[PDB]
Amino acid sequence: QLTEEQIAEFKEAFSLFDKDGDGTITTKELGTVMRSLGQNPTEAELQDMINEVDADGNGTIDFPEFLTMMARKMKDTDSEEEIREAFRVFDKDGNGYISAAELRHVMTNLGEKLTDEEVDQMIREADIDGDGQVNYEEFVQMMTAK
Amino acid sequence: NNLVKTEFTNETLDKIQQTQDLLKKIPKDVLEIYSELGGEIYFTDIDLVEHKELQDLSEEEKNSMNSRGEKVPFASRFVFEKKRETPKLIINIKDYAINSEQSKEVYYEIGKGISLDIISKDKSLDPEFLNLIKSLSDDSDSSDLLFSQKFKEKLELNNKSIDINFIKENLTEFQHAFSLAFSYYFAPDHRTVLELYAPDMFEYMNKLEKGGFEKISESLKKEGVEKDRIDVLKGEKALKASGLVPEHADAFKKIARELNTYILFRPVNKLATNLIKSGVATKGLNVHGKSSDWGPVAGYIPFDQDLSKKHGQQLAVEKGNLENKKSITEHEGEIGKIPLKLDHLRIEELKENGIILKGKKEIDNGKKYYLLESNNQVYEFRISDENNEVQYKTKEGKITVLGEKFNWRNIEVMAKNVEGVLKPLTADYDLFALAPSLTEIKKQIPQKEWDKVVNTPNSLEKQKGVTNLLIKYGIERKPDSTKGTLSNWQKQMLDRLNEAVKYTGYTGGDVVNHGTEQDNEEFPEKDNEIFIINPEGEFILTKNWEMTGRFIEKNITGKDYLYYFNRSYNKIAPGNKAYIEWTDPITKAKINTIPTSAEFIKNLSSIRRSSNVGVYKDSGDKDEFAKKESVKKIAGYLSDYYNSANHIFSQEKKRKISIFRGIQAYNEIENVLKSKQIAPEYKNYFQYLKERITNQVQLLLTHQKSNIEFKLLYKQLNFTENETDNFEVFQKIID
Ligand SMILES: [Ca+2]
Ligand SMILES: [Ca+2]
Ligand SMILES: [Mg+2]
Repeated sequence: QLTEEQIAEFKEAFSLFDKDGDGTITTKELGTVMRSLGQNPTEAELQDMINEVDADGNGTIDFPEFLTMMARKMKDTDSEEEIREAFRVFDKDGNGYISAAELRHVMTNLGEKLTDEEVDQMIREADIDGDGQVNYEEFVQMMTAK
Repeated sequence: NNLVKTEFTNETLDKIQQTQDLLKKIPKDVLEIYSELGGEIYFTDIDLVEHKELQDLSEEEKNSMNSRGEKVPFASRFVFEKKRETPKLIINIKDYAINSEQSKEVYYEIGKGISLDIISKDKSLDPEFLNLIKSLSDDSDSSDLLFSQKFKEKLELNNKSIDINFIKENLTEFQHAFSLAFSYYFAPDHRTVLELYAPDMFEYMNKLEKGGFEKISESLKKEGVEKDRIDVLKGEKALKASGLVPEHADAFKKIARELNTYILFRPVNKLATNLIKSGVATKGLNVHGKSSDWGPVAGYIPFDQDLSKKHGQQLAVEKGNLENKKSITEHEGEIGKIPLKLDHLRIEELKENGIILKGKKEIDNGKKYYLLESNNQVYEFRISDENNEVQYKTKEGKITVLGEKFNWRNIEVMAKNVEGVLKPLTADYDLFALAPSLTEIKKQIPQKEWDKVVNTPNSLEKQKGVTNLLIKYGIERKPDSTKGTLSNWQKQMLDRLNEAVKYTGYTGGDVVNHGTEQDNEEFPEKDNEIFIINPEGEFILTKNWEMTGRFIEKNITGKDYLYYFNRSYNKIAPGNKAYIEWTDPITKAKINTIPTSAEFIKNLSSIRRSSNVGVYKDSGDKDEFAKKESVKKIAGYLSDYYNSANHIFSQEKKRKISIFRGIQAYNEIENVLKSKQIAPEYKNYFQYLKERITNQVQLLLTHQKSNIEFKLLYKQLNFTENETDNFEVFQKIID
């Protein structure tokens, strides 16, 4: 049972992406909603979803057919927190930023041996904006995005 | 801390290639002592006089005793040690000249000496017998009464053997010695003039170079930390406000070591510290009754709430009782009530502590009742003789707030099943937190998994694979039917915590019942004084909510121990609707981060349910839709910002394309911000939602080519109809 704070969001989820004006959205755009809300769900996984909870022909979704469909994926990926704490863990110094120094400095303690060459390879690939350090946002992506 | 500061690199090497010469001469450690005493050495240009940025009025010539010999013509000086607090040695050089006559450089040493010396050993620890005895090369030990180098105008007093009878008096005098000695043992030229004449001071400065200089350089290094430090109270001085029971804390001591993890406890009211040692079990989850600190029942969860702290609070007590009743109703056979039986010792304790007074006695239906007295004004108390049950009633001239009036009854208290026997209840050990070393969590993962993870090709998958492991086997907390909400290891620790205070002499069950207050997301509390027990066994009690924070950041967070904080900390805990505060790194780095798609959409959603006016209304005004359409556009640039493909580009590019993507978003915000009447609340937001973009791009910029300022770079752009060349432009703009 998604809280209300948890609902007002999914509201301005449809709301924003609706150039038709009912409170009903299509496939192409149901994706767009979640994606922006924060998920990369396979163009394959959207099919049976919209294919089961709405064989109503149309190929759309009233807020209900959504408010529900969502209070489904809102369970195991409840990692939003675990993940934000993994983050604070590596951020060994408090600068809100993870640096290869600390990446290595902890990858090691957990018994992992990393090459000064490889840590600078993770960080890099994990940094989206170039500063040369992963931030929570960059981190959150790195983690969840499969 | 860099010891030497060369002010003017004015001359060529010659100046430099002289200062260097000067230093390498002086003993590497002498410096490490100087830098340790927070000193700094100044080599400036021709500022001879009072011109040094640090040569003005602080602590100057008050009593003239300056060089080796005594002159004092300041103006004619090229070396000076700023006496008072930090040692600040300042020097300078003119043309090429220290070489030929070293009778000049010899002052950069005494001129130095005054530095360490007085806190070097002469009077470093105190006059240490080592230097106190060495200062006796006056004319006793050696047939060498030849010290006409340092003892002329101050020690022609060969007629007064020097020791604790005198040496104090003119310490400074005995400094000039440590100086001209140091100057001599080190002067570039005369090294033996010391070794020749004074036969000990040589073997002294000499021992100093042996390691004597590494000595103080280490009694100071260590002092370095413990001096300026986190004011706590390690040792039995805290274990006293710790409330814990010494045999227990001391018991816990074995665990923090074996497993190496910080153990933090909240305050266990003093009043039940002994009630514990005494075998009284502890309140767990099942009970929610209130404790109490006055009268006989003290430290127990009096079935009667008007007999606990909240004495008077009608509704608190009215609901207080309401809670024990259910405590039993729902968890029967395990929770209930049993008569209060103050044992032997306990009675003598509630006396020196002043909780109760034992006086007049009396005879009722054949039994001896001492009569326990307490200054309460509605309840009188008496304790049997046969057994020590306790009793109270309403004084013939008072009543019970809830509107009750009763005659002599036994004081019932709460108690739980333990080896099948309802034992009275009292304060338990509520852990504030558990910090196992990061390396211990490792020993929590099953080799086959952590194995099957690192043997991965994907470096970035490797990290994940790891983090999840670290998350799973170490950060994750599940809710339990018994122990509140906690981690599996947290649990195991919980058991070892108890079986620890059981193989000692506890016969009341467990003393640590639930998980760490860090999961008390519902009704989180804020205690000033927190008891910790490092992986070393030292006891510690913070004093502030901050100190605790500060501590944990220095010895836990900052160090290599895994820790996490009450998800409710900077937020607003529902249950008690309380707001705590705990420094969160992520947040401290928000002012500089373009928000995400969802963080935005989220924020909007917030205000929408706060005012009842959204960024855009469900109407026909084509100026509304203009807006809606427009936020959907912001929720793109921002979403475009954080793109994963961003890897297929080189670092520098990333910064750039991102900086643009940013400006992108920013702009369109500026846009709406200039639209129709968008509620003044979103007005602010969108504005702060700029501050960030701004700040963020500044970063991404001063990260590579930082001459341009966000303000500027923006002006130079053309966000009219054509975007194409706009970027092509922007590029050069940063080149
Ligand atoms: Ca960091
Ligand atoms: Ca970054
Ligand atoms: Mg408790």
